[PDB]
Amino acid sequence: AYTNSFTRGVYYPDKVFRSSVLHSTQDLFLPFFSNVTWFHNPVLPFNDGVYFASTEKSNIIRGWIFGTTLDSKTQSLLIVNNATNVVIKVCNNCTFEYVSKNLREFVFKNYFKIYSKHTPINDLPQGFSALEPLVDLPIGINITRFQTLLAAYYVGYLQPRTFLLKYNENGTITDAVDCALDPLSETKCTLKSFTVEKGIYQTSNFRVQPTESIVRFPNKSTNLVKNKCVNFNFNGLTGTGVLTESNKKFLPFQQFGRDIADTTDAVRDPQTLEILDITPCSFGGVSVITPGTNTSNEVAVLYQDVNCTEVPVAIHADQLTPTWRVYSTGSNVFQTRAGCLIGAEHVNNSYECDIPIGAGICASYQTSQSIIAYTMSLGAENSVAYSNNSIAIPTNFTISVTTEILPVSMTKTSVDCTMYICGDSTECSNLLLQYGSFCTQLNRALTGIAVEQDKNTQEVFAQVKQIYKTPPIKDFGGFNFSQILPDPSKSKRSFIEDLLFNKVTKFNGLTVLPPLLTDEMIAQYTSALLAGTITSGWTFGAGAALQIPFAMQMAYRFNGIGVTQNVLYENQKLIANQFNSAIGKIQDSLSSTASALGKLQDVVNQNAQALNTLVKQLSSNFGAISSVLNDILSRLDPPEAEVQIDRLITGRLQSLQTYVTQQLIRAAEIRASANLAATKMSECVLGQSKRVDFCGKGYHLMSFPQSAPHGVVFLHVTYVPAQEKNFTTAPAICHDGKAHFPREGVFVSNGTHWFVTQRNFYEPQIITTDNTFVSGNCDVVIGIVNNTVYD
Amino acid sequence: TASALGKLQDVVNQNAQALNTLVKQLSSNFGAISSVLNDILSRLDPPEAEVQIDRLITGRLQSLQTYVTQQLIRAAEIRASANLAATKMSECVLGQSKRVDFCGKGYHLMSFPQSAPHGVVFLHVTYVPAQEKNFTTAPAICHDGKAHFPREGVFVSNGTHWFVTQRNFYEPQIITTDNTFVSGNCDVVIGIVNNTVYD
Amino acid sequence: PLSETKCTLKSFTVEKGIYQTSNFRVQPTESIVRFPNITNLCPFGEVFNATRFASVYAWNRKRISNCVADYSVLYNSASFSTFKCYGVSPTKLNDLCFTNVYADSFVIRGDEVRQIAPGQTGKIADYNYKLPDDFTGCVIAWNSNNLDLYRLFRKSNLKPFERDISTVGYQPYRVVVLSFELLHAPATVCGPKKSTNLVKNKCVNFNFNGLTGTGVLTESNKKFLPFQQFGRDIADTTDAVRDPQTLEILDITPCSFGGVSVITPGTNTSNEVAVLYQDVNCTEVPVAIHADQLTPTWRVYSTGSNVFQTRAGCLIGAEHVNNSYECDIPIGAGICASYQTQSIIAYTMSLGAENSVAYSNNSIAIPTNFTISVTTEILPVSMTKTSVDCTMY
Amino acid sequence: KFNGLTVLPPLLTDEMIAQYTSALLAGTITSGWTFGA
Amino acid sequence: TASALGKLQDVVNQNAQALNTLVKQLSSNFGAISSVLNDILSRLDPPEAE
Ligand SMILES: *[C@@H]1O[C@H](CO)[C@@H](O)[C@H](O)[C@H]1NC(C)=O
Ligand SMILES: *[C@@H]1O[C@H](CO)[C@@H](O)[C@H](O)[C@H]1NC(C)=O
Ligand SMILES: *[C@@H]1O[C@H](CO)[C@@H](O)[C@H](O)[C@H]1NC(C)=O
Ligand SMILES: *[C@@H]1O[C@H](CO)[C@@H](O)[C@H](O)[C@H]1NC(C)=O
Ligand SMILES: *[C@@H]1O[C@H](CO)[C@@H](O)[C@H](O)[C@H]1NC(C)=O
Ligand SMILES: *[C@@H]1O[C@H](CO)[C@@H](O)[C@H](O)[C@H]1NC(C)=O
Ligand SMILES: *[C@@H]1O[C@H](CO)[C@@H](O)[C@H](O)[C@H]1NC(C)=O
Ligand SMILES: *[C@@H]1O[C@H](CO)[C@@H](O)[C@H](O)[C@H]1NC(C)=O
Ligand SMILES: *[C@@H]1O[C@H](CO)[C@@H](O)[C@H](O)[C@H]1NC(C)=O
Ligand SMILES: *[C@@H]1O[C@H](CO)[C@@H](O)[C@H](O)[C@H]1NC(C)=O
Ligand SMILES: *[C@@H]1O[C@H](CO)[C@@H](O)[C@H](O)[C@H]1NC(C)=O
Ligand SMILES: *[C@@H]1O[C@H](CO)[C@@H](O)[C@H](O)[C@H]1NC(C)=O
Ligand SMILES: *[C@@H]1O[C@H](CO)[C@@H](O)[C@H](O)[C@H]1NC(C)=O
Ligand SMILES: *[C@@H]1O[C@H](CO)[C@@H](O)[C@H](O)[C@H]1NC(C)=O
Ligand SMILES: *[C@@H]1O[C@H](CO)[C@@H](O)[C@H](O)[C@H]1NC(C)=O
Ligand SMILES: *[C@@H]1O[C@H](CO)[C@@H](O)[C@H](O)[C@H]1NC(C)=O
Ligand SMILES: *[C@@H]1O[C@H](CO)[C@@H](O)[C@H](O)[C@H]1NC(C)=O
Ligand SMILES: *[C@@H]1O[C@H](CO)[C@@H](O)[C@H](O)[C@H]1NC(C)=O
Ligand SMILES: *[C@@H]1O[C@H](CO)[C@@H](O)[C@H](O)[C@H]1NC(C)=O
Repeated sequence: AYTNSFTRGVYYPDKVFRSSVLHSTQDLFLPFFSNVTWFHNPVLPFNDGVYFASTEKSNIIRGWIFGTTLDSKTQSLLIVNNATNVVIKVCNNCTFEYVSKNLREFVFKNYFKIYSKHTPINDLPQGFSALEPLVDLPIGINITRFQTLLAAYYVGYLQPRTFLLKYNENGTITDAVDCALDPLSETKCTLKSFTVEKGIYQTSNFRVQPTESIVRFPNKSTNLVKNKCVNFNFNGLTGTGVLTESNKKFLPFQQFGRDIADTTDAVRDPQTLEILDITPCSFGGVSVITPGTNTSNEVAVLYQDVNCTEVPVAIHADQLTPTWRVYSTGSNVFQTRAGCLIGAEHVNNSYECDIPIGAGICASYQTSQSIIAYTMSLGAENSVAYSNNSIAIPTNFTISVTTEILPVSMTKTSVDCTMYICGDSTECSNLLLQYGSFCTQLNRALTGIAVEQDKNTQEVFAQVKQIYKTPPIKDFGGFNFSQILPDPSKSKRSFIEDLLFNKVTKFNGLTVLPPLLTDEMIAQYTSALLAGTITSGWTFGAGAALQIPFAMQMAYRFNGIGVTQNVLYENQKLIANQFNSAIGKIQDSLSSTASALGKLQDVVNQNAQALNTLVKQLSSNFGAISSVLNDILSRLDPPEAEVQIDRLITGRLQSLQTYVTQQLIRAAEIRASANLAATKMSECVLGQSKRVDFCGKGYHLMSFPQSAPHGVVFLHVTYVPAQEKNFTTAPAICHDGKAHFPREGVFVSNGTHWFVTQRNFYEPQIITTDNTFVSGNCDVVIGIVNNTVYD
Repeated sequence: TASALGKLQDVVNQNAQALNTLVKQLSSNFGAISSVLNDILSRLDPPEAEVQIDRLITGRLQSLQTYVTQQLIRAAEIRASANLAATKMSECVLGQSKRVDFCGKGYHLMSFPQSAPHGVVFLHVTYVPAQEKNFTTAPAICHDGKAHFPREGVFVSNGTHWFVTQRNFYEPQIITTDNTFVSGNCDVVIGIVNNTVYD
Repeated sequence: PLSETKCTLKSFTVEKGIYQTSNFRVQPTESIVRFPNITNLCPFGEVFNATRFASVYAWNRKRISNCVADYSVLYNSASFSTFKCYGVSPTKLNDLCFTNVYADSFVIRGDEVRQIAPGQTGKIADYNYKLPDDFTGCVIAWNSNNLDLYRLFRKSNLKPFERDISTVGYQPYRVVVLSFELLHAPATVCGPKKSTNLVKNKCVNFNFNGLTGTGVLTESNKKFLPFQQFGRDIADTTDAVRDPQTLEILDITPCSFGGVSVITPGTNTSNEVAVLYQDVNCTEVPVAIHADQLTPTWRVYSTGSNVFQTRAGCLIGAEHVNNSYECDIPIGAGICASYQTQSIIAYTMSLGAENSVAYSNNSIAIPTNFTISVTTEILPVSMTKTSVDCTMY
Repeated sequence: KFNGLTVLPPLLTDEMIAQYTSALLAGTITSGWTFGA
Repeated sequence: TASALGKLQDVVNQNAQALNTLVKQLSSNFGAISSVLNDILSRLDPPEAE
């Protein structure tokens, strides 16, 4: 009888307290969802370590016996528990002695370590319970078999498997992940987290192992094997690859062929005058494609650059868990240009890309729900009804507000060079003094980056000479502006600014310098810019601020984009309502989703990852006897302590140099982004921009700035036509033998009558010498149309 | 003012300091018994001179790599600055720019180039209003039940009379059909006022 | 501080600004050694003075724990021909504390004496007795010709620390190897080091079972399990330690440190400076700046009436001013410093003159005049074409 | 690919890039800047 | 003509040259007595092979 072990049998790997930390350890652990034999007397082998489970209340089981032969000729160990006493012996010829409804778990491993746990239960239960160490017997005995002294118990065997342990605030293990259970758990272990976001993650490395070794010597030699990755040995040079027939013709005195980069590609075998190619056997990456962890646990596996029929072989599929073997076969394979994709159903339909794979292939979690792989769709097919006498003219419009987010600055991290490399060590400092001024160079570069961050922030935000305030009367012609104007009733930031700020959320020589401008000052600058823009248009940026009603400012903007002011003057209420609705939609989207500020989240995550890597680089030996400078100094003499300290110094100096170089490149990127943001605030906010798609999609009317953690957000108010109608158009109108052309507009016809209308809004007008101008005769213009012109 | 050209002097100082650090890096032992190849070779046999020379080679190669990486980053920054300068020469100098604050504060009239050590200097001539006056304004004018809007400018009032003026300079004009156009009626415009339009 | 700034800048003239000159550090005040109170003398007599030693192919092994070893007698004894230690220095045995000791004793020939070392091969060093490449211990060899079997061969080379039993320079030399266990475990075999008292809330140099360090020891409320001896943080660094003599958990906080910046105007203007101690309270500034070991001029910038606590650190030597002006020398968190009536003043930077535009729905401001302004813009274009001959360099 | 070197294919194929450019050309020819606005 | 599209060809050449240099760097001894890992392992002892 076999029973599923669920996820039980996890003990404490070491005696080190940990709290609120995810720690990955490598030791002998019971595999998750394994099979344990159920005995309902028998002698069983020990292997590496034994997990014992008992479900009893009457305490039938009393002890254990361990050994090899269990009858003389060796030492056998024995444990017996009676009443409130426990006796352990290695018996005579005794060399050791020790005296010290219910589910009891025990773990025995070889020094003999015994971990124990006791729980109440009401059929192995489903749950988690860590095992605290209880017994450590200094025996040094070889055990390969054991038996139980007494009616039902479970026996399982431990294996060398890596686990990711989760510690709570009180130091008790709550959850764990078996890194070799399935691709999802491997992804969790690689990400060092229990939650995985949607996407593709490169987790593993796949390589074909050699199957046999062949040696060929000229007249101890073996027979050559073709079409198999083998460990060959021709003459004097060794290698691993696949030997196949080749059409190359070597010269009689030549034995090997080299590629352009000094790489051997063909070899002539010594026994026979034959040339064999050498191709490396398959290798590549193994990536896991998953949706959100809380969405589904289904995953797909992609093996880059491998034939899809050789995936099961050379991946040790037979040596992996049965859970992983699902992702090697199953008639659900798909050979793409990137590689063989297993676990995703191929769909002939095309949708928008969700998770890219390569060569136009995308995967998604769509309909039962399963992973589907398809070819990405470039968009909706369209065909413009083009003709030489038809024009489409809009009759309505929509006011749309879009959002753009740009990073501006970073966190000013300052790394104490000497404290990081040789912290609290005079000998280490003296040894480091021989390396010149690398340390001063690193400090200077970091200081330059820190100053550049403040320069970026000042350039982006400090663009207004004075501080402007909105009047107490907010009669702005129907426009609300209350969502973006500052709220003094509470850090006097606006509602949207608060949403943005809430959306995004010191030792070994590492420090963080505060920015020169505080969030309150940045909010003050943004409020001044908003007040100036609302009250004076672009006059505040051109010079002294000149007040103007907001309706007249919007009329200015429409005239600038090419629409007459009357459109605003008798569509004012509709335009104001559309603007208010757009602002409300922006607020709702910001309050709902959290991926809008991913541009700033990426910068924060990159900086945090770099800092964490720098911190973790201090635990490496770099070839030394230990990674602790104090331990090296207290253990070794100066003649050898110097060598160990030199190794550590070289490693840590290399780590610091790498960190500084990466920080410099990232700072260059952030400075470019800050320059772009400064230009956008100068052009979109302080004026009206005619550049296409610079200040959002559509005809840009205006823009509003907001401050976000280490960045600026632009709300781009634009004009977009909505409904269009067909009309018949003519390049010119012939009235009295002279061609007529419109001053500003197009000629259109509803079927019987001809009018002149503006480009971006349908407004027919009587053709008149005030609307048109005369130029030339009617015999030159192609497509002229006879009509009359009013006078 | 001596510190007017600090942008170019910063580049000069950075390059000079990098070169000075690279030169001073030759005085470091890097773990060897001495920083002089000639002294090492004259004092020691090839078996140990090899170790000393290897230490010196490693140190000096690391110094060169650091210097070259810093120089590459600085060169990329200078290339970005040169591209910006070329764009400014094309737009501000060879034409009139409508971009705000691209060619100086104010309404950019024109610009002049001058040379400087490893740099270019732009003298931006711009227009800036100086003195401003208050006026009463209306969105449109009612004359005969029809709304009149200015062709180019705004309506202003000195207290009793209504004129039409351009945006950036006060120049009152008689409100006529030459500078006003008719569109719509008087019942829809918000804030319309009553006046006369001369024919 | 001004002369220190000059020394760091390698110049006799210092431009106006704030410069990073030196570093802040609190020196330890007390030395703490805490060892278990074990009076059991470690029994090395049964290992060293034993009359009968087993053969080389059946080398005798003994395990030592729960004792206070004294290697000074063995080191000072002249009865040992050679005493070679590899992972630990001979003189640091008296100070270091181990967990377990393995004593392996046998008898070999003088030629094979040199073969008892890591990374060695031979008749005995490869087919009879092996040592790990990272062996940590000491080998003691001495002749016994005046005081008082080799294996031929086998199938292959036995793995280190494995014993298999199946089926002039010629004088006998007794060889005893003491291998120390350095695994992650509570220390058990210590040396004869006298323990001291325990002091808290002080920057001290502690020593818990050989775990050297420096920091401030404070009582913590961590829920340590009975088998847990110490704790680690997110960065895998020691955070709490259990007292070897008392079931008490002590939190370790490293002694205070930070940066020291000097804010000065031009030397042509004034010789007065201000000092900023980054990320530290103003209470610990004088006690750790070594003022009573520094020059009398350095004592001025350690205390005084002009002490300002800012978000960027503690500012000493600058007078706080309620008014706000344009920034002159930045400090952090909106704080700026300047040289004005003169002395160094610290204030909050001003963002500009306040203004309110007289907005209304029927009023417009129109210019009547204008001005023509010419402004200067400077952009770098190129650098110096420097080529360095790497081979000749 | 001999010593751990791999070349990942681009997500967008040459045919897809050509389709983008053809759509842009068709929109420009038959509509002007209205398709972009 | 032939030099019209040199901008893209320069990028291709730079990438190819960088890859070629990276692969070619595997033939250098870097101070060791041999550049072949298998030869070093089969010819030296672990104390020096390390
Ligand atoms: C492992 O256990 C499961 C569940 O009890 C069972 O279905 C399966 O047959 C077992 N495996 C073997 C090899 O018996
Ligand atoms: C324990 O003894 C068995 C029986 O010969 C043997 O096969 C095994 O290798 C031994 N294990 C150890 C660690 O000595
Ligand atoms: C942790 O300890 C605290 C004691 O303050 C207790 O309230 C809490 O329930 C404990 N949590 C767990 C998971 O044991
Ligand atoms: C080597 O010996 C084999 C024996 O069968 C023979 O076939 C082959 O031709 C020989 N090659 C040379 C080069 O002598
Ligand atoms: C996402 O997954 C985490 C992990 O359990 C869960 O706590 C969270 O509620 C999930 N999100 C949603 C919206 O359900
Ligand atoms: C992969 O293996 C199949 C085996 O049927 C073979 O036909 C094919 O040529 C191989 N290569 C590719 C790229 O499919
Ligand atoms: C999917 O499309 C391919 C064309 O490449 C076709 O051969 C196949 O029959 C289609 N499958 C289905 C289920 O329609
Ligand atoms: C334009 O659309 C709005 C709604 O978006 C609608 O209320 C209005 O009536 C439309 N105008 C015309 C002329 O159709
Ligand atoms: C603006 O919108 C708010 C709701 O967001 C509303 O309470 C208010 O009355 C509106 N008008 C003004 C002038 O604030
Ligand atoms: C204009 O006419 C074409 C063809 O008659 C038609 O496809 C198109 O939809 C029409 N436009 C509108 C706005 O209806
Ligand atoms: C448009 O083209 C058609 C031919 O397709 C031609 O008959 C007609 O005259 C043309 N009209 C104009 C206005 O060019
Ligand atoms: C316009 O009138 C307001 C109302 O007090 C005043 O504040 C402002 O200074 C006036 N404008 C000018 C240019 O004087
Ligand atoms: C301006 O607002 C006032 C309300 O205080 C109103 O009476 C007046 O008609 C408005 N004038 C214009 C031109 O909007
Ligand atoms: C006995 O052991 C002691 C160490 O305490 C040593 O000094 C002495 O030489 C030993 N006796 C002999 C005969 O070696
Ligand atoms: C000796 O150490 C024990 C802990 O092992 C402690 O309880 C006891 O108080 C100590 N006694 C003295 C005198 O130090
Ligand atoms: C200091 O400044 C004054 C002008 O205020 C100048 O005359 C003098 O030469 C300067 N000192 C030096 C050493 O240059
Ligand atoms: C000063 O000490 C207090 C507690 O006494 C604590 O906030 C922190 O350690 C220090 N504060 C600052 C701002 O450095
Ligand atoms: C002036 O400074 C003192 C000293 O901190 C402070 O208590 C007081 O509130 C300040 N006065 C004003 C008006 O800020
Ligand atoms: C305009 O300003 C200039 C000086 O810049 C002055 O000479 C001129 O009289 C002013 N004109 C008016 C109308 O105020």
